Amino acid sequence: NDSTATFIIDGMHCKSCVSNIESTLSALQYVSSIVVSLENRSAIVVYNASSVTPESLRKAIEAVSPGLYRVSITSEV
Ligand SMILES: [Cu+]
Repeated sequence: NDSTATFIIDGMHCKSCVSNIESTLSALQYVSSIVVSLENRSAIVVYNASSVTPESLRKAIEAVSPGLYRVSITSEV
């Protein structure tokens, strides 16, 4: 059973950006589903996390618009 995280990407006005980001999220060597939301500001992913930093996947956002996208994470570490 997997760790489902949400990253809330307040990036641009469209937030279309999320799926551009999902392409990175859904390519990592530890993930079983990609589940983003663009009209909103959401990127959701099924993957391996807890005793390893979930903030890993945040770098997908940070690499397309560093210092810009207000991405907020559901985590506990
Ligand atoms: Cu956008």
